[PDB]
Amino acid sequence: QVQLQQSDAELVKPGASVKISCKASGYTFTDHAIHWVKQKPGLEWIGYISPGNGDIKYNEKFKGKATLTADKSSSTAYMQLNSLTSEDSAVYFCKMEYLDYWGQGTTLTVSSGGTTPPSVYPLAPGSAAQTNSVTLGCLVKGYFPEPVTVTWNSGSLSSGVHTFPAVLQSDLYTLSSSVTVPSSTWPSQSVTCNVAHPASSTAVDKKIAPA
Amino acid sequence: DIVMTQSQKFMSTSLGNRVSVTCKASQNVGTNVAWFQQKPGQSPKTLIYSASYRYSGVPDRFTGSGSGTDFTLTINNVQSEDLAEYFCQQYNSYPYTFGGGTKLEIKRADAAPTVSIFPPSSEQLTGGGASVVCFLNNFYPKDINVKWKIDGSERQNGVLNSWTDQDSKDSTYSMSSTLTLTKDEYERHNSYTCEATHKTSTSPIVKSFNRNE
Ligand SMILES: CN(C)C(=O)c1ccccc1NC(=O)OCc1ccc(C(=O)O)cc1
Repeated sequence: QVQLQQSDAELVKPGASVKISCKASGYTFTDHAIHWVKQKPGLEWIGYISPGNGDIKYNEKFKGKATLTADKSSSTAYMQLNSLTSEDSAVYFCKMEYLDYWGQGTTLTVSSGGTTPPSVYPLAPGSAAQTNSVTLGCLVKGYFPEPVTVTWNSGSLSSGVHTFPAVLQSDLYTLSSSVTVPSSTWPSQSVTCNVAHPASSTAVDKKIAPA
Repeated sequence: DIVMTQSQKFMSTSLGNRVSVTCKASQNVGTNVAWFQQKPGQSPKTLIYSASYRYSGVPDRFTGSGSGTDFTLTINNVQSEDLAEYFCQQYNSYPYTFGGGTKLEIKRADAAPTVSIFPPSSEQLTGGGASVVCFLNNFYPKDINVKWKIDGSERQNGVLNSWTDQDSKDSTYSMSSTLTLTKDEYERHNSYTCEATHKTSTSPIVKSFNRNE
């Protein structure tokens, strides 16, 4: 049971550096190389490190950008990215050589833009709408960076949920989420969207109240 | 450096049928080609290595072929869990390089969208903005056209659209359309309509409200 655990998402300013980790466990760290890959919304190979013998190799394209190291004591591989620009915003994965074990990815956002929590607005049907089902929603407006996580009734409403990809404008993201429930359960029972934005360490709950 | 080309961005298949994805190398890469599967937000998963060898634990429904410059991934008896993006990669020489990906699409019976319209919330109006939202949910096929009409006239300025990935359970698509106005602008008109054109109806699907109500 090999596990590769990467570090959390990072938002950094242009021109800074970042050091992403990949903590390996469940095998002998010095017997396998670790490779790094970049994926921008395709995939590029960055390089590898072989902790056992210290062999490091880079894709020439990444040789003045990336620096790979490994700490044998903690079974952790590191990738430092220097002189960051928006072109470095991407998801980065580590992967064991030959074997199908990958980290979960680390999303890097390189931007000058301020971290902004979302404003969350309830979407209730108009006063004069209406059959056996009703659709409600939440407009999650004005946040940065990505992502947010949306749930309904803390997760207890799972079916009938559509959370749309966010759209970027003026350094802020907006998305919406819809949920469809039986009419016998709303408004007579509560329905609430829960919006977490990790980058600002906030979670906001908005109850959908009839209008 | 070697260019790996996947000329099909999408490939559509019914569940239970066979689909093949192609990949071309710009120069010889021998049999040092792998294939990967990737679902949204997840790492890739190895399917094939050495062009034709199945990675351990991968269903025997997956096969690979080719040598030199022309490679194919074949999936027999396609299953719902195969909905994913598929990538080839060469590792014959450094730097390793990947194809651009092919997304599978699953065929299903036509389904009409469920359309819902929402006035701006009271909360939003307090800060001076007014977003009107329309959801067009659980439809197939994926092509759909949405028009906003304000007191009868079409409006595009201020409209932002977003589309979900194909649903992994029911193979439908959903869309949101959001028309953002100022509060003053919003309050100068009455009828707001989201109108969808989809092959499931010869007549547009219309949802509306009148602000004045
Ligand atoms: C060995 N290899 C090239 C890697 O680990 C690899 C590393 C980074 C990105 C993609 C990779 N590609 C990959 O893993 O392809 C699968 C694979 C598995 C086993 C072998 C082998 O045993 O020869 C070759 C390729």
